Amino acid sequence: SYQLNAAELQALDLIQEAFKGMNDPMEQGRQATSFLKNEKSPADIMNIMDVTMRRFVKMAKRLPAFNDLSQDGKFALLKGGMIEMLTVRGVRRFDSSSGSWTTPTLGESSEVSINMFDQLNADVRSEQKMRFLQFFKIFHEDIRSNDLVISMIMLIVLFSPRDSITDPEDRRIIARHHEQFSALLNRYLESLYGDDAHQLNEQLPTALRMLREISASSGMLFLGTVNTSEAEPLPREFFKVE
Amino acid sequence: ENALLRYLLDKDD
Ligand SMILES: C[C@H](CCC[C@H](C)C(=O)O)[C@H]1CC[C@H]2C3=CC[C@H]4CC(=O)CC[C@]4(C)[C@H]3CC[C@]12C
Repeated sequence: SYQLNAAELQALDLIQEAFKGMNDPMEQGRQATSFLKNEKSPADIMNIMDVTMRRFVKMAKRLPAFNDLSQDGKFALLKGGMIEMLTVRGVRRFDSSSGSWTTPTLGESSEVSINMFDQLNADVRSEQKMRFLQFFKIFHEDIRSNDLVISMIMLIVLFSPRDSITDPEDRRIIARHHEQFSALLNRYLESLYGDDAHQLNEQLPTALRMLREISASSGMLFLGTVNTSEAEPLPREFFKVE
Repeated sequence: ENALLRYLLDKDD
């Protein structure tokens, strides 16, 4: 009844396959050095975000649903959804007790403090710090730590309609997958928790609207805080520094 | 114009 069928189990396996690489170790370099640095600057935070952003691009290209889109459609989705996806990764990797984010391949010793916010754009940093903690707090402990749930939330975020997308076929594909991954997440949660999953399903829209709010208010967070020669270019396409 | 994002999206990984 609530147990997953073969088609649902297959959909989940495909998702897990696409995300292979997300939790891999970092090669020696600028980004890894920034993550291991005890005293991190805003540029170091940008260097760290670069790793996750690149990995999101790689994941998306491994998903058959994504490759049904035109190249412009793909671009529009990644551009529109990246900050929300990063925020969801943030929820997966955050610890309220230590007040910090960690990465799966490295001990909990290496981390990024929630207080990194305090070095960013003074006009908006305190509000963004509050928004992230507020968003984190809505999640049940065992839901935020579930890689499949997090992966599905990321995919629902990615496959969200954008007014930037005009192509009729792309728009159809995006809407279809938004509903597909939403339905799959609900079925997955029902398979684990039965009727208790109904309450979690009802919270999905709350999560999505809060994510959108975070994305819509984060764009100037790094303004005036970074020397471009010290920060990876990819995150600077999403967060204006000058 | 998000040139690097586009480049990464369109490359052969
Ligand atoms: C998930 C990540 C730490 C782990 C990185 C590592 C490479 C990995 O993905 O395993 C943290 C570090 C900095 C965090 C943010 C910076 C800007 C802020 C700006 C906001 O207001 C939303 C949250 C956001 C994007 C968080 C998300 C989680 C991040 C990327």
